[PDB]
Amino acid sequence: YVPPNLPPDKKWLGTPIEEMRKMPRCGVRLPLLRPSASHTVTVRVDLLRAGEVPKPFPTHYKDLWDNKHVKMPCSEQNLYPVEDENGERTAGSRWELIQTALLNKFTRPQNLKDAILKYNVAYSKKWDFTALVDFWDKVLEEAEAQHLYQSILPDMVKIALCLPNICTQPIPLLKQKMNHSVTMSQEQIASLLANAFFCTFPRRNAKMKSEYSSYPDINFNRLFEGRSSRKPEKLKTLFCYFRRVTEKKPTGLVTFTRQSLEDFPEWERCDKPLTRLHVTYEGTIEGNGRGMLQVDFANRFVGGGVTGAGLVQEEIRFLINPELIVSRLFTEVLDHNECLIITGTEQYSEYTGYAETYRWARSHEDGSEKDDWQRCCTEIVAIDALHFRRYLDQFVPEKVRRELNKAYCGFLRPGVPPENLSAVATGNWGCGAFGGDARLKALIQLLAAAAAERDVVYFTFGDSELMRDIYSMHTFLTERKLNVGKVYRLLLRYYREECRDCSSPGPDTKLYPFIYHAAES
Repeated sequence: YVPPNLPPDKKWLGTPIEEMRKMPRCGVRLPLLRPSASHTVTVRVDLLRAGEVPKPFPTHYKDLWDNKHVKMPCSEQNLYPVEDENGERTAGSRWELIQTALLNKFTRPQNLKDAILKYNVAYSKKWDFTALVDFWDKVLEEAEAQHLYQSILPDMVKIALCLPNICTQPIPLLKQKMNHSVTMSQEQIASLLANAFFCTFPRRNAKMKSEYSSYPDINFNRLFEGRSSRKPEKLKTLFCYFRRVTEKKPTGLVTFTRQSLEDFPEWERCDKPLTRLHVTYEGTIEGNGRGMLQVDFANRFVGGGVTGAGLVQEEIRFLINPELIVSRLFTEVLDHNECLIITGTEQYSEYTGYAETYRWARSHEDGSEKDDWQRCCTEIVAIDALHFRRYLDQFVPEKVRRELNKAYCGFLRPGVPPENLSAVATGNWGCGAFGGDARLKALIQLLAAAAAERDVVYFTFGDSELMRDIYSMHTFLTERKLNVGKVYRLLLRYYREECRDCSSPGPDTKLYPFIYHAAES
């Protein structure tokens, strides 16, 4: 069996993208937004109005300093050692110290370093600021620098110092195994992120031991270090966002949901049929996948190295939709059965290149519509693929199954009828440094989608051969009426027949050809 010839000029194959479901059109009427045991809501839902800045709930700051909530910089329990008249330790208020540190004229990058180190004195000989100096004094020309230190920086200080008036409700940690959502305003996120820039979140810096070993970095200190040339583009991207939100308060909401399933399908017996596919070697997940469930190829620590060195797919997404960064404040490292679903973030920047060639291009005007909770209609899911030391490891049935389950967790929305579900916009999940096979991972995601009753739009980013191969295989299987179980069975056969007893870097026969021979013969 050779697959037939397909049109050579054609940029996309399969179901016309016009026919895939997308939000807001496909969505279920949203119920009244309200708090519950499973949903923390940090705003006044009764006052929500398109184009008006949401009001915080409750009205006045309420603090929790414990192991279940974010430890806020503005807590009365955020303390530091002060010397009294005999040189003995008294406890002073770190928030008061932060305020007086940050309320100073920065005319010089050393002024900003000096401020940040006042309430971080333990890191005065650990945190390097070379990349900040470089950005400020060498990358930016004099006019940009001037605007940075007399307008943007002072306005970032202001929203950062208003944290207690803006984020008045404690934020719960989204811990491993929790099925829980937090919805908060874009304005709240701006204040949180301004605090992250100034490295204000307490207890999130220790290496040698911390309560937060299990969480991603949130403070931005590592953005300022090193002799990297990418770092200035990261800063430009983040300052594009900071300029925009300080010049004009954003008005939307954003929902962060951690989802765990304890019981997954017995894939061998799964009778669900394959769903629709649109596959193209042109277009972007964020651009052409507007209104669809957009996959973020995530590190189990969500955002990866975005607050430090790291600029591949996840990091780039967290920089252009920077409100995603705030997930790092409260999202515990993801276990195999978990994902994080973020709804409402907005794209503030456009960019070109990737990793070492990445550059900020320009400001982006997100033209999304907003749902009935005034979230931008942009849903992103962080699902982390496995890292394979050796190519063949990924065909082991337990690894195939782990990837199926992870993707299925990302895609499933329990309760919601499949007709109110948007298509998934994805691509080569885990196929760069993580060693994954594009053709296997394409098929795993197709099976995951099918079991979750969703269509798929798959972007191959310039690989037309991969486009055609993926299209050919989906059509072969659908034409022959092979449900998810039959396909998973063939993946197992490939392993047993071609991988299990193979002493070689690769096997003698590739997966897709094996499937064609096996299924038809």
